[PDB]
Amino acid sequence: FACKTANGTAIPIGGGSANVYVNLAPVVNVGQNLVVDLSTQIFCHNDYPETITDYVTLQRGSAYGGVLSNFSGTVKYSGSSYPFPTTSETPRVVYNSRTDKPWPVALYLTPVSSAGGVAIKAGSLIAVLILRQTNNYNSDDFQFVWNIYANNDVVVPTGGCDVSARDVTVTLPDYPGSVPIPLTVYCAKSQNLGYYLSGTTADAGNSIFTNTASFSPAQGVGVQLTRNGTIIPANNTVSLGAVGTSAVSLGLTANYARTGGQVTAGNVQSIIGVTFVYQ
Amino acid sequence: GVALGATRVIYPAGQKQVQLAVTNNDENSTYLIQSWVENADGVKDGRFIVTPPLFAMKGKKENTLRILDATNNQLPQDRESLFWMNVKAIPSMDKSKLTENTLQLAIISRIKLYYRPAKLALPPDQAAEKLRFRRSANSLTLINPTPYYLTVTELNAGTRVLENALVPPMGESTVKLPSDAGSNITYRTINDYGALTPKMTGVME
Ligand SMILES: OC[C@H]1O[C@H](O)[C@@H](O)[C@@H](O)[C@@H]1O
Repeated sequence: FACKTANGTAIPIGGGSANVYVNLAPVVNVGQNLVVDLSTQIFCHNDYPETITDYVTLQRGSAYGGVLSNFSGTVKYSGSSYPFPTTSETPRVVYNSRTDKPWPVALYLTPVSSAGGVAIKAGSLIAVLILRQTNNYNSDDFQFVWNIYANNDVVVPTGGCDVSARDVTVTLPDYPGSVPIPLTVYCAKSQNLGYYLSGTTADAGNSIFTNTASFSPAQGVGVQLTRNGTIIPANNTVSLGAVGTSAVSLGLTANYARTGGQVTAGNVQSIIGVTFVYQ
Repeated sequence: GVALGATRVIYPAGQKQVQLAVTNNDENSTYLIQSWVENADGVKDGRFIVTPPLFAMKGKKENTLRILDATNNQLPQDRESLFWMNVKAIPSMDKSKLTENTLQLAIISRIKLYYRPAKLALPPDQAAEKLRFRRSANSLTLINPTPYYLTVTELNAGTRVLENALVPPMGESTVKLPSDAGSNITYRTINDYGALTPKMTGVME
């Protein structure tokens, strides 16, 4: 029983170890699968098929470098899947031919939301796979160790941030009242954010959002947003700085402002757009 | 909580279409996704079209936005052209707060979209380095001769930390030089993957 690498290298009868060099998808997104198919690069064969039956097993599977810190994954061995890094010696597959058959092993790796840019360095030890071979002939128990190196960087693009917002705020604090506006943002990967408001305005300072509502339009008012006392006029980019894993409150408050002159009873409703700009 | 799967998009000149991911976190609350692309000046020309132009995302879901090139190669072919991708999340009217004074917000994600003429020499990886300077006692002028938009971030007059800059292709930008200077100009940039390139040293031209 011996195995060889599609690249060239072999591990002879009795076991030993070899390097397996793999080119991986250059880009993988959070949520997706990075697939390292070794069945395309590692082959074995039985040396005496007619009288001996060989049993190949995935003894152990271990992760290194980026694979270890940026991914969660499974190992598909001969049709079935298991947790990778592995936790138990896999079931045994049989080899019965002098003809080089593949070793059906594939790594299915999915980047974590926290995965940087370069989740796997070019030239790094990505994994070590231990092939254990026995037989129905004697006490032969040999190990074929495969050291999997990545030939290139596998980048995981940075995603957009999440704008955690409760919902349709009831700016009910009757005409003079003002409420705080719960709105925070967090990013799986720290990055600079900025935002600006947008919508129909009712003033020359362009910062009092027009009253939009049917039920007897409480005329003369309008909604104005403030951030810790500072007024936010439409299309004025407010720089949030670096936003990371800890949510950042924009510190918004809805305020009533007067547009025209005579204020009048009725409802006051409004829709404002908040646009987060990514660097 | 609706989020885009990228903080930017590279549109390869020629591609029939590029796609972007959108995912809605809020386990319960539908949204109307309305997307569009404005040009550098902020005007909605039809250079690029997104589909579906309007659709719903109910609860935790994931869908794909596809950006279509409408610009019949009527853009400069020696450099990238700057555009802005916008994805708006439209909530729904509560028939519950109907006779109440209410305020509704519509979150929008706006990211850069570069039209990259697929036929340029200098490979993107090899662009940040080409960044030279010109530092006075108040007017440091980032200078980019390549054909890519340089998103200069973490800039420093050696010790002093400055304000980020976006340096246009074969163009330049001047960031207010504080004078708490040095010349040990330092900066990193943001690559096609919205990833920080490695810190490099300012090299005044
Ligand atoms: O291939 C069959 C047989 O070949 C050699 O004798 C050794 O590698 C054995 O361990 C193996 O069982």
